[PDB]
Amino acid sequence: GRVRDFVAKLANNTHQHVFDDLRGSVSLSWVGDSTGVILVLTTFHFGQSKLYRSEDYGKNFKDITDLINNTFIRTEFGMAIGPENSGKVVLTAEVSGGSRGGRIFRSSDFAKNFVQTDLPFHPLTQMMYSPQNSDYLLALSTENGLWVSKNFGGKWEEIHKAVCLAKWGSDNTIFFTTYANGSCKADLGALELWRTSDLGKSFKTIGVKIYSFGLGGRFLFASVMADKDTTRRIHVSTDQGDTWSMAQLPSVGQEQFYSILAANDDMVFMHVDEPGDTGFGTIFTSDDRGIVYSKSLDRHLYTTTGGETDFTNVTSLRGVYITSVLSEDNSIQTMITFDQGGRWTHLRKPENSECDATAKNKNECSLHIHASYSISQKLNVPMAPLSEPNAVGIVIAHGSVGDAISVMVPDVYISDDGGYSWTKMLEGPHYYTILDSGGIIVAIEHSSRPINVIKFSTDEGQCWQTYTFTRDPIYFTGLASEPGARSMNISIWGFTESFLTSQWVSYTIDFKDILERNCEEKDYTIWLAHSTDPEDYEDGCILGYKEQFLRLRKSSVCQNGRDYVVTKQPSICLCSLEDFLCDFGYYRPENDSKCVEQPHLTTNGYRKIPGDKCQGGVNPV
Amino acid sequence: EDLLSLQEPGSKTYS
Ligand SMILES: *[C@@H]1O[C@H](CO)[C@@H](O[C@@H]2O[C@H](CO)[C@@H](O)[C@H](O)[C@H]2NC(C)=O)[C@H](O)[C@H]1NC(C)=O
Ligand SMILES: *[C@@H]1O[C@H](CO)[C@@H](O[C@@H]2O[C@H](CO)[C@@H](O)[C@H](O)[C@H]2NC(C)=O)[C@H](O)[C@H]1NC(C)=O
Ligand SMILES: *[C@@H]1O[C@H](CO)[C@@H](O)[C@H](O)[C@H]1NC(C)=O
Repeated sequence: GRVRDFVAKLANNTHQHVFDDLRGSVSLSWVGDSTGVILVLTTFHFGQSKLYRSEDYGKNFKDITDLINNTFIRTEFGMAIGPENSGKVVLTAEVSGGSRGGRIFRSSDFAKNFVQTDLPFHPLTQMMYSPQNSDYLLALSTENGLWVSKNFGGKWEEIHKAVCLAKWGSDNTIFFTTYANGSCKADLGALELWRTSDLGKSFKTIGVKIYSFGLGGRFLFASVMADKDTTRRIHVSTDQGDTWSMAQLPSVGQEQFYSILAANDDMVFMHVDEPGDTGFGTIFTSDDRGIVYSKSLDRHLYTTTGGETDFTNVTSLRGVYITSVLSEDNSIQTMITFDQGGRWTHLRKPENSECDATAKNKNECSLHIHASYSISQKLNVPMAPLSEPNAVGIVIAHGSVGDAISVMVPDVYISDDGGYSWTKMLEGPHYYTILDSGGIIVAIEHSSRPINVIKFSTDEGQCWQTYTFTRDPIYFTGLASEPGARSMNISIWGFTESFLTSQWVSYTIDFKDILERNCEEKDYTIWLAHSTDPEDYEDGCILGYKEQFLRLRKSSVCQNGRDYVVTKQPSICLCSLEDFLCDFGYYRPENDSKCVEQPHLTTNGYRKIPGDKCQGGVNPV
Repeated sequence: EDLLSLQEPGSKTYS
C-alpha cells in the first residue's frame, strides 16, 4: 500500500538554506504559535555571535545581527521568550570589567526591533516572567539581591538583599527564601520563607527552618528540618502558605531526598529515596488534599540527587504512566500503570517477535523501553518516548524484547491504542516526529555516515516510503517542528561534508500537496478507549467513566488542519469499593480491599480517589 | 537538595 507521484510533489516543496559562518553551537527558539517566527543564535569562540530570524516557518532566514549591534551574547542563560502570544524576547550581553551593571536587548514585537538598556545590577539568573502579566520580571544579582521590574525591564527596584531562591506564584505573588548568617550553603536548613503580594511593598513570613521549597500546581511544598534531629519532613499548604499541614510521608535523613515526578491539580507523584546508595527509591501518590499519601511502587529507579529517572507520563491516553524498576540482580525492567498508579504490570509482548538472550523462557518474555537512564549510560538511544496530547493513543519509543533492558542496538516500537499492544515499526535507531495531529509521521536514520533520505508514513507507522531530499548527503544533527504537533513543515538540520571547511545547513519540507484533501465526516471512526473485554458491563471504565473518541482512519489520507480538536463522549459508571482510598487513621489489610483502623484534624471512613467521577452504588462515608 | 518543582524544558541546542 503506497501512494504514487509523491516524488514531484515533495520535490517542489523543499527549501535549502546555508549559513555562512564558523561552526560553533546553535540555539533554536519558537516565538509564539501560529506566527512561524524562529530565532537562531549562532555563537563561536573569542566572543562572537550571529542572530538569524525566519518569519516563514524556517524556509528562509534573515541576518538581524546588526539589530543587537554586534555584541557577544551570554548563551548560559539562553533566550527568554515571553509566555503565550506576546512576542517578548530578552537577551543578555557580556560587559567589560568596569561595568556598573549588565546589559539587555529587549523586544516586544516578535523580534522585529530591539532596544538596548543598562541594568543597575549584574543578573546571575535568567529573567522570569509573571504568568498572569508578561510586563513583570524578576532576577537575582551577583550579590544575591532581588530586583523586580514592573514595566518590562525599563526600571528595576531592589526588594531584598539575601535571597537564596525566588519564583513567581499565582496572581503576581512572589515566594523567596532568605538567609542571615553565612552564605546560602553553610546556612542550609535554617532559612526563612517570605511572601509578598504587592511586588515587594509589604512582606510576610510564612515559614522558618526551611530546607527547600517549590510549587507543584495548586500546592506549596516546603521541606522543614526537625527541631532536634537532622531528619526533615514535608509540609504542604494550599492557601499561599497562610496555613500549613503536615503530610503523611516518612521523614528522610540527611543522605536522602524527595522528588516530584508529576503534579496535577489533584494528584502529585512523590519519590522518596531509601537510605543508602543502593540506587532505588519508592513512589507515593497523594489525594485531592495533597496530604495523605499511599505507597504505589517499590524499587523505583533514580540514579542520584541530580540523576535521571525513567518516569514518563503518556499524554496520548488518560491515566497511563511508564517507569523503570530495579530487580534483585540490578537488572532494570519496565512497568506500566493504567489506573493513575493503582496497579503496575509488564508491557505486553509484541505478538510477532522473538525473545532475545536475556529471556530464559523463549516462549515468555516482555517488552522493555529505553529512556533517560539508557541515554545516560551512552547507548544507541537517539530519542526518548514520544507522544502528543492531540494524537490519540499513539506512543513511539526504542525498546528490546526480553527479561531485562539489553545493551544491543535497539529497534523502534509503536502502539496505537495507548500502550496495551505494541509492534515493531522500524529496525535500528531513528529520529521520529509526529505532524498534523498524527496525520503523517516522519523518521530519520541514526548513522555515523552522511544521509540523504527521509521516511514518512500516513497510516500510523504501517506503510513507509523513502524520499531523497538532497543530492549531497549531510551529517544529521536533529529535527525541528512547531510545538504542539499541528504543523506540516519539518526542518532537518546538520552540516555538510566539506572537509576543508564545514558549514551548517537546513532543509524544510512542506507536506501540503501530500495531504491534498481535507478530512470529512466519513473519514472518522468511533473508538472506545481502555477497552479490554467487551463482555464487561462497564468495559473500559477507568476512574468511574468511559470515553468514546472519533479517530481518523489509517486508510483515509486527508489533513486534519490547524483547527482540529478531538471529540469525546464520557459516560459515568457505578461506584465500587475500589474507587476509595484510606484516610489518616486507617489502612488496607493484605488480601482484602476494605480499609480497617490502624492499631489535630480527624477523619471518618474512606476517601474518594482524586480524578474519580463515579456516582451511585457503594458509598462507605 | 530536593526537587520539589517541575523543571520545564529549555531550548533545542546543537553543535
Ligand atoms: C499527564 O499528561 C496529561 C496530558 O498532557 C495531562 O492531562 C492534562 O492535565 C491538565 C492539567 O490538569 C489538564 O488541563 C488537561 O485537560 C489534561 N489533558 C488531558 C487529560 O488530555 C495530565 O495532567 C498529566 N498528569 C499528571 C499527573 O501531571
Ligand atoms: C508551513 O509553512 C507555511 C509557509 O511556508 C505556512 O503557511 C502559512 O499558512 C497560513 C494559513 O493559510 C497563511 O495565513 C500564512 O500566510 C502562511 N504563511 C506565509 C509565510 O505565507 C503553513 O501554515 C505551515 N503549515 C501549516 C500546517 O500551517
Ligand atoms: C554599537 O556598538 C559600538 C561598539 O564599538 C558602540 O561604539 C556604539 O555606540 C554602539 N551603537 C549604539 C547605537 O549603541
